[PDB]
Amino acid sequence: NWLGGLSRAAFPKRFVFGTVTSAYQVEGMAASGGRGPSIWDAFAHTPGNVAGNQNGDVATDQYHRYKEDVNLMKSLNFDAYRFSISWSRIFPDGEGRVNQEGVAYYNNLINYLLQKGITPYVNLYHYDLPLALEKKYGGWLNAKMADLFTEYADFCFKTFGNRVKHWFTFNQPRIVALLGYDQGTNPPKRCTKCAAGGNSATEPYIVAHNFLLSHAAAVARYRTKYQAAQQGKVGIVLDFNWYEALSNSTEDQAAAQRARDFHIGWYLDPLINGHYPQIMQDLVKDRLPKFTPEQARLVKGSADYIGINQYTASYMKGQQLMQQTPTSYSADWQVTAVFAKNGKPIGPQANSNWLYIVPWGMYGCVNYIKQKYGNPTVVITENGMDQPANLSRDQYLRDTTRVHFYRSYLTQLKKAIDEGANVAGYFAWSLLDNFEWLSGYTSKFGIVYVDFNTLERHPKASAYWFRDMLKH
Ligand SMILES: OC[C@H]1O[C@@H](O[C@H]2[C@H](O)[C@@H](O)[C@H](O[C@H]3[C@H](O)[C@@H](O)[C@H](O[C@H]4[C@H](O)[C@@H](O)[C@H](O)O[C@@H]4CO)O[C@@H]3CO)O[C@@H]2CO)[C@H](O)[C@@H](O)[C@@H]1O
Ligand SMILES: [Zn+2]
Repeated sequence: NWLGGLSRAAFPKRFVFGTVTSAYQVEGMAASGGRGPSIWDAFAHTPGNVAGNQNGDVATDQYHRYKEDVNLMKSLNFDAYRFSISWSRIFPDGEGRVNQEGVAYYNNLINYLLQKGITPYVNLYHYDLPLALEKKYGGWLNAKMADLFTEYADFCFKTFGNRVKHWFTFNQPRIVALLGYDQGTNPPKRCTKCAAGGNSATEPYIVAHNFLLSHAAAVARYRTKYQAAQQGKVGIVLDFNWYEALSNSTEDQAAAQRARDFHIGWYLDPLINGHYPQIMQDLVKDRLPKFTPEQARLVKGSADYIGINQYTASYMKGQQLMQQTPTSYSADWQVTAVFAKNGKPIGPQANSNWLYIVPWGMYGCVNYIKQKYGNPTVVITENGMDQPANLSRDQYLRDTTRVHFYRSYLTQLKKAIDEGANVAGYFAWSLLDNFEWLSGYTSKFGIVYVDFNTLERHPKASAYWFRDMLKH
């Protein structure tokens, strides 16, 4: 049938199903309600940076419409909602003065979610560093971010933690490091060539290191001050796309494993084992920061669960590892991504050029984490696909490809869980069509259609698929 034998009975007892948004992508009221600017506000308001010079000033206006959106997610039989708190909406300058109107918004949101029986899963950070912190401290280049983030996290735990029991610190630090500091295509637009300055060979590693230290510090604060009373959990969200060896050659198998290590091992080896992957230590050498023993012990075991954002897969082709002059994090891997095997593409692309529809990548990623890292508790924190711009409403609603996407990816996830993977939940990116970073409003990831002229919500076929699949 159209569910393909999927239902709540097909997953573990108490398995959590949710949808996901992030603050800047959906909230709107970017310069209102006392919110201070983030690095994304400054970036998106610069001509040329975003498709059509668009920005998140209004976005989906969830700020005003949150009760409509919560009613909708409940009507679709979800158990949970992953959203993020905008740091600069709480602390307009990133430190010091609290914006009480901002606090009130998140209180109202959290309270309504709970009233409607939806569990809040709350991200502290989703790319939206307060602009004041970027200017004053140099953002994630500065080790002082650990202190600054911890104080912000402390406030959130104190203010919301009696109700919020499921936290995440960061979202995809790999992408911040890569796009913000290697390629320089996301704020702060740093890179070797870039006008803002930077160094693609060193800064991504500094930034990743500071994310890990900041995460660890915030979790240490949670555990020592709040956890006894609040009895919640704190994790982190990491992107992981699957890498499959192009052939069974030694070089190609090594390349696939090297890619896994530079992609997910970069964060998981510190979080699980207390060190960076050996291959990164060997290849990146002096450009890879060293944890002190005390720091490594703070970082190891500091995630109660691992959020994995899983979208896609590629093949990897290898070659002889060679001595080379350092140029970038990306070039450090010494691999070649390949998107076809035996003359056939790995999968068709969704609207985003990077997003190949490869359901077996979900199995690959989950099974790999199970086998490599001692089967830690995993939550699939994002999974989804996008439609292009300029379709009619009815074309958006008839999202047959997305229905197929979810049925196939969830079937592969089920396969991994049935084989013993410790997966505790699954969250669809996204509840709503939203502001998709560089793509602005030209990329539509929602299971619910948003008319960006009127702001009206209309559930797509995929929303009704979930409703049918998830009926209690
Ligand atoms: O976009 C939807 C949603 O997803 C979350 O973030 C997305 C980013 O928006 C997107 O830019 C990012 O793109 C990745 C892509 O997934 C990777 O497959 C690719 O990986 C490279 C690797 O870096 C290379 O070194 C290697 O050689 O090749 C591989 C494969 O080509 O890199 C690109 C970036 O350049 O994907 C993210 C998810 O993975 C956000 O959380 C959410 O807010 C977004 O709305
Ligand atoms: Zn409004």
